[PDB]
Amino acid sequence: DVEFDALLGSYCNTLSLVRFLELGLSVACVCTKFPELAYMNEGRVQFEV
Amino acid sequence: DVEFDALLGSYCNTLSLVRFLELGLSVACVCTKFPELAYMNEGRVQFEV
Repeated sequence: DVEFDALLGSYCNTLSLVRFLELGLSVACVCTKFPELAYMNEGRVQFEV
Repeated sequence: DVEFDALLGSYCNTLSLVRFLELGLSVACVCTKFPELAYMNEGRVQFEV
């Protein structure tokens, strides 16, 4: 008598990464990284027409 | 805690200046400059058919 229990394969997954600069919705924003946002209070962006 | 509040930008526009001459309306009129319209009394154009 011989009886075994095999393992016939093991399948993994590749997590995928989106950059958000690589997509189309990035046109809709002017991104600038401001490292002092944490140290800030109130931002103003002023207009004259 | 060090804080600030920033002016993050200032935007202006350009008031755009149109000339009656770059138009298609100007084909519907003969335009002449007549600095003495002030001193005129009655102008007349006369026709013969």
